[PDB]
Amino acid sequence: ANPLYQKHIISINDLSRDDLNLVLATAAKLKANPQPELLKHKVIASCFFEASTRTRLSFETSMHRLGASVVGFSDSANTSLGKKGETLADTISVISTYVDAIVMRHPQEGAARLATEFSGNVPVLNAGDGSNQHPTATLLDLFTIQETQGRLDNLHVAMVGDLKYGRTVHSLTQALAKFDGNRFYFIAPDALAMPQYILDMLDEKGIAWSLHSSIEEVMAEVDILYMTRVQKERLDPSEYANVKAQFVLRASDLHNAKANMKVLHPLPRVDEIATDVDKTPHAWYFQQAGNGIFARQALLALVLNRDLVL
Amino acid sequence: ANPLYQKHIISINDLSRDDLNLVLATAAKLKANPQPELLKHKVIASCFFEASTRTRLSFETSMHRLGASVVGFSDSANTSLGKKGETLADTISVISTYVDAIVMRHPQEGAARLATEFSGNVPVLNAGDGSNQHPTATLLDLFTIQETQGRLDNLHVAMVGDLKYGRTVHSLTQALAKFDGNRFYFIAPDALAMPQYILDMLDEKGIAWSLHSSIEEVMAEVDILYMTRVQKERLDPSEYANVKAQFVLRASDLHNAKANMKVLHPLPRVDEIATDVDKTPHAWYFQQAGNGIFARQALLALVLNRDLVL
Amino acid sequence: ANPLYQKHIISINDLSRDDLNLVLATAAKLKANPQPELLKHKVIASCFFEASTRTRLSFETSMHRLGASVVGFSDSANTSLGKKGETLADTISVISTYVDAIVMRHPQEGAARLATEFSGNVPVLNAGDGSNQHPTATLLDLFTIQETQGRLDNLHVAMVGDLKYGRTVHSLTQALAKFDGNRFYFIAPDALAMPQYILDMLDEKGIAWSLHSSIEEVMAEVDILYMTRVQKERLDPSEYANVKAQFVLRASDLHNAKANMKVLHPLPRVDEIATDVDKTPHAWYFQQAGNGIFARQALLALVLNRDLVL
Amino acid sequence: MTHDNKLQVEAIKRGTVIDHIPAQIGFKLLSLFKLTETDQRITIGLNLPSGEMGRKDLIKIENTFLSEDQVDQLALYAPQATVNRIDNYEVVGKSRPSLPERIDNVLVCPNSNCISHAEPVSSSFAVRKRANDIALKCKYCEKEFSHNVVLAN
Amino acid sequence: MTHDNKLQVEAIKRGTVIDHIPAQIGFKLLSLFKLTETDQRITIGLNLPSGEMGRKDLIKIENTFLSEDQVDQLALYAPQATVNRIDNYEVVGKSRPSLPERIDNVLVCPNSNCISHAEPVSSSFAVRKRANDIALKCKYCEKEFSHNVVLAN
Ligand SMILES: O=C(O)C[C@H](NC(=O)CP(=O)(O)O)C(=O)O
Ligand SMILES: O=C(O)C[C@H](NC(=O)CP(=O)(O)O)C(=O)O
Ligand SMILES: O=C(O)C[C@H](NC(=O)CP(=O)(O)O)C(=O)O
Ligand SMILES: [Zn+2]
Ligand SMILES: [Zn+2]
Repeated sequence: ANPLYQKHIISINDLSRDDLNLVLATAAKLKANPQPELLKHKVIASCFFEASTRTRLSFETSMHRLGASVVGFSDSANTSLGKKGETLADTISVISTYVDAIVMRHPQEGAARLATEFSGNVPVLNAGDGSNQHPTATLLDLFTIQETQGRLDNLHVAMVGDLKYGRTVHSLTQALAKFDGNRFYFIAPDALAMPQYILDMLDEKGIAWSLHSSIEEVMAEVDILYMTRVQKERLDPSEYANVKAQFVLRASDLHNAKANMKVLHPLPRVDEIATDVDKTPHAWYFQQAGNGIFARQALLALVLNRDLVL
Repeated sequence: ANPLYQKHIISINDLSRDDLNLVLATAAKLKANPQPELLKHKVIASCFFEASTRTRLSFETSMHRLGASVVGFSDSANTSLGKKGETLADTISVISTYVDAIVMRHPQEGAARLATEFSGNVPVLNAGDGSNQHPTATLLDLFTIQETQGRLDNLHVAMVGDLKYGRTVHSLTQALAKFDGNRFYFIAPDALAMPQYILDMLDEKGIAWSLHSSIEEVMAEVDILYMTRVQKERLDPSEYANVKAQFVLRASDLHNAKANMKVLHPLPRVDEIATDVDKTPHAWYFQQAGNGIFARQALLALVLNRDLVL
Repeated sequence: ANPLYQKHIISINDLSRDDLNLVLATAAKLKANPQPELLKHKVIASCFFEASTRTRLSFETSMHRLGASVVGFSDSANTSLGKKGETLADTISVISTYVDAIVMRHPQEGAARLATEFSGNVPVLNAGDGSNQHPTATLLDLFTIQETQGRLDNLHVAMVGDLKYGRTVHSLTQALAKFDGNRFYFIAPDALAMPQYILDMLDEKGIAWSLHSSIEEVMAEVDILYMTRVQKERLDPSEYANVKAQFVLRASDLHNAKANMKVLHPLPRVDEIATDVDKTPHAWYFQQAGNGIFARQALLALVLNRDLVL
Repeated sequence: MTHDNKLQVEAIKRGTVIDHIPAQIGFKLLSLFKLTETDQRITIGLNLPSGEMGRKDLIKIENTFLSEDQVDQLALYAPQATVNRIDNYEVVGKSRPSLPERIDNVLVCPNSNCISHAEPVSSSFAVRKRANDIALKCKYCEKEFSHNVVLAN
Repeated sequence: MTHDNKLQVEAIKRGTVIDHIPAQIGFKLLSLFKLTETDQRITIGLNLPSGEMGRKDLIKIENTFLSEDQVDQLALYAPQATVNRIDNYEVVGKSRPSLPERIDNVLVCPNSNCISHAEPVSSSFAVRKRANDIALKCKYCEKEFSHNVVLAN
């Protein structure tokens, strides 16, 4: 049985450099030679209690690419939890007696963790829980990062935007901290700064990080420019001053750009990345999006299939 | 004819030091020598297009005390400007063919000035225009400052709270700058700081003013502590971080205060003044409120009476 | 000074039998001998924080009949308590520095009592506080009962409808219990039964009272049939089963009624009294309404006049 | 002076000693009486035996003497209690809680629509022995409740 | 064998004796760990002196036995305190609260958007000696807080 078989995938904080490398290697093999019936006869629940376009659609497309079947809801409004006052615990209790695995996105932190406590033997894959974790996004970011830089060790990484609420940067920052020699540069407004627990984790492992007021202040020494969106829907009223993006990336800003440096964005982007960047050789967010298919097929293959894909 | 006979009271910036002194002197007389018929046969329009309790009620009460008739509306929802799309210019044009004077409070700065251009000979008294001017408020504050300090010169005055949106402090400051040797202390959040146009004026007149981050810094020097309410209805979403009162006055903070210092507030107060301050010799906001009757009778008397002999 | 001079009229429970008799006697005189200037130079605040037609209008009409000036608001939506978050205590504190008396109707029980603690020497007349007391209503009912029966003793009175939420019947009952030999008949749905605190009081005084499930049971014994409206705005969702009138009076049910029995109702009536009852010698609700002018002038006259000689 | 009847007994010079506190009430009075503030050698005895009376709680606070009202407010939560004023290891005054006419501040009116909640004023109820339970009338909404219901503040 | 200074009876057969609890703590420990909701005899001593332990606090629960689990959870409020195992008057055991790795059911996650507030689950925090203070990490939302901002029940 491979390491991640029947394992819950809630937080990157629970995985190891090994579990990640495994996922990516598998991701690369599946991208190379597809396996149409690997998950034949499996039924997966796709439960999104929060909005989604890529995560849900890529996830579900992946389930089909592997021959699995999909049941679920894209909005909780018509679930009994939405109209009959049912608790999340009971929802996950009955659901876990119908399907082989559960993929869920929820508006409250810890929702995925909560599910594992009532999912019996059925695994739970966290598609996003409030502002906490977002493992499968990170898994596709790493895949994309390695695909473009050749490695995941010793990289100069800049994360701009809402770091406080960006569940993507929370996961990603913890992932890259499991590898060596990665240099981090955080560019976010004060009210939306990276949480302490992440910075402490960084200090402990002796990883180097520094705050910067502008993109240009680091544009020359970054391999990956990870742009994020302001988590408008999660902001407190007292933070509405930061609803608009302070750091907008424009093509002209990529002049002193290291030739190998790519620009990433978990998406969706609002106005933090001008459309002109779209046709510069540095933009890679749409390629990145596409990789979600391989990283998500890989993840499903390992959790629902005992033997390391042959 | 007295200086103010038939004049429009729009902005304190249009009144001189002598005009102000004339209103205070008169207020003093009416407060001790009532004139129940001074305005018999006059009809005054009380037009409030925005909420009010003290200003409207005190104004209409003053009209009755002086024997005038009141006509008007406390909510524009049922005027034809509210349900039929009529402009403000037309509202003022017809209303001015019915009444002898117009008291008006409006949500947008400049509404009163505009009215004077459409009211013909009918004088307009500005009861408040957005965050601009609040003339009659300043008149009652001056009256109140003068009766508690016996002077309007060489006073140490501190203005606390939302100074940006506070029409009350905008008018009160331009007034006190018309007297000599007054020292201003401005304590407010950066976002709600005192407008620059008013400060340029203070400098222009060589008036001493300074900023402070706490009330405790100036408590033992002020003769008047002017507390204001955060103008929530006027705040910009990007300023919703300042709705909560930053500087709150409690009874304890009054220990090292001059024995003659009075705590003033235009009202209403939300949480900026603890109610325990109410029972101290310093609390004077309610006395200040009552003085609104005298300041406003005086104004009405001077504007609608060519010659006044009391 | 008369007994009521400057007193607060909050709860019938604070007035004695002689106080009530004084108001009725005076009402009798003013109804036959008008005093157009009895209150010349007084300004009264009419503050209704809840809907009203009879009470407010009759009260303000009475003020004008007596030569007083009226000031106030019929909707708290445009006061600063409504748009600025001001407490009721502060509203009453400043208003009381403007006017000579305060008439107030509020949605919460106890609002009037509270006002007396913040109004200084200014008397407060309770025009209705939630489902508690309705003093001036009871005064006009007493006046009306007395002029139709020539007495307030040994009357057979039936109170029908919502007795739980009816401040009208709460005050009317405590009043009639101050006289001798009155017999009460309570006809109401169990959920809207008469509060226990009032019944304990009836027993305490050895007053005869009984419950009945229909009007027909008592029709041939009552001198006064007091019909009430189901207090829908005060009902609890768990009581929405009683919004519809349970006991409806039609013209036919009046056949075996005493020739001298009058049908009373505080108004408005919804469906509890068929309009065909309107054309019968028994219908007296509208006469009762008109009597509100006399009962309320008397009260105002007695509270604002030290000595009254009519 | 002397030595109590039962075993585990605590001694003091001057202060108050509430005795006969009903079971599961001792720790409560300790709460809404803010006795735990006074850093004076306090002594609490929970679930002590009470002869034929079963089990009692008992509090002892040195150099502290209950307020001019607390004993009356103490009459509600524990009527059958006794407050001994002990000066110089001796009971220079023994008292029994008496129901006051009205009780102010500590209680919260059960009527939700009572104005006493929203506005800045101290509550107060008029106490009145009824038939076995104490009846409390709100100074504001004028409604009367059973102290049973009211003691859910 | 407590000490000496004016007598008063105070000794028990079996049970536990949490000793050396700092000031204004004995009350908290009584509430948090519901160490009072029991029929057993308890005798709380507040402020009673103890040398270096100037104004210490003391709690004695009769017939009640803690556990390495429980005792450790005290290391979060009264770390230095010593738990004495008294069996048959004889002090058969003597431990000291060491930092536990996780607190359950007691505290409440300060993050309002934490799933733990809505669903029927018990709270839980991983304990960690950050730097100056102890950091608490919610099992669910995964956010950490100074052991000081975290509240409980
Ligand atoms: O929305 C973001 O910017 C962050 C993150 N974005 C995504 O996962 C991409 P999607 O909403 O299309 O599934 C999320 O929380 O959904
Ligand atoms: O509203 C304030 O806080 C200050 C000032 N207050 C008043 O005028 C009191 P009112 O609105 O009761 O007449 C104003 O500008 O409206
Ligand atoms: O509303 C009722 O049915 C009874 C009574 N009715 C009135 O006061 C009539 P009005 O609201 O028109 O002044 C009341 O308590 O409000
Ligand atoms: Zn009440
Ligand atoms: Zn949490």
